[PDB]
Amino acid sequence: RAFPKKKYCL
Amino acid sequence: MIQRTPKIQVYSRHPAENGKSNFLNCYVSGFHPSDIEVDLLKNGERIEKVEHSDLSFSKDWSFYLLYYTEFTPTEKDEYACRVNHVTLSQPKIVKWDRDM
Amino acid sequence: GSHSMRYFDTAMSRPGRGEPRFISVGYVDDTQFVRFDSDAASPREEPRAPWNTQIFKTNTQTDRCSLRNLRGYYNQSEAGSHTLQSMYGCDVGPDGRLLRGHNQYAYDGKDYIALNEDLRSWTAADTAAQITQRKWEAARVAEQDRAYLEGTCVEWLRRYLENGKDTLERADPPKTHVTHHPISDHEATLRCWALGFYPAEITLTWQRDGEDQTQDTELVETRPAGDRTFQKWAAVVVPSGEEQRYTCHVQHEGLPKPLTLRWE
Repeated sequence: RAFPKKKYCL
Repeated sequence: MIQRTPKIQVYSRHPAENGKSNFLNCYVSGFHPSDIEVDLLKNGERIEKVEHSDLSFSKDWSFYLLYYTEFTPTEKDEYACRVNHVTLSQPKIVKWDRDM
Repeated sequence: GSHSMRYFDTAMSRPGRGEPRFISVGYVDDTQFVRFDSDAASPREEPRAPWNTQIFKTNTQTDRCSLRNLRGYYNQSEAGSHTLQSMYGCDVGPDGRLLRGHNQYAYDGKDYIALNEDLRSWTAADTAAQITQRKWEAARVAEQDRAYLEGTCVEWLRRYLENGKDTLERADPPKTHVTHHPISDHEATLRCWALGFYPAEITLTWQRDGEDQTQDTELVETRPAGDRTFQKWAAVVVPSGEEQRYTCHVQHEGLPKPLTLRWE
């Protein structure tokens, strides 16, 4: 039920 | 890089009443980087099995943690928090004062 | 009221002590609802409130990639430990409509790059962050972030608030009192206490004859009690005899009306 965001490499 | 020294507050969850079970808190905030050592002390001695919150930070990027344990205050027992951090040359001890 | 959902992610390198630790904590307002810690090994993401492991696992790897790249952008040695922090999420009004989204990063405690309020453009702090900016512009990353913040974030915040309405939408007012502590024959401390409140936002001030005493007031950081609620105090040093000229003022969302308190 947590929906974190896909991250992108800096 | 930037280092920021911890602010420390030591306090009880509920208003203190001698002989009544409570929680002793040490709240460390405003620090950077995140590595920090925190002990709760009863009459000078490290309390075992102290729990703590999950590492998080404020919107200014400084970290904070709460360390906590059950305790039953008495008139004669002394409580404190001991904190070390890269910004501190020696551990800092803050005594529990039930008026702060 | 208005509400926020925010994730706070920390990645920290530790040369010689394994791969960088990644921790992600999610909050609705001042209530934690999830934690993911790469060092736990215990069942992946842990609920932290009664109301996708894969994304968290992939985010761990992405944050380690980022740390590698940042060390390079700053010409840093492989010997030091460095910190990358991220905050992202959305703010909604009382009707559940998007107020604004957030997605920003800091490296070694300094702001690095942020998604602008338009959700389309980036602000880069320095020439290293400009490299990230160019990369993200080339890959159209802001469009992906905008879709998450306007869609997923707002939708899930609305669902959480409804499921958790008895706690998340309940503001608990402070319990308040004023204490008096002589310091000498000539002066005493008045300390205005606020206990047991939620959410954490509060205003506590002292006035003397109706004038703010901002410079003369000691205000401690708002602190957690451990039972969901928060605590704060504000203190002023006053001349003996003049205590009734001082008033403590408290504003908080759980109060029907603001409080004015004096000693006794």
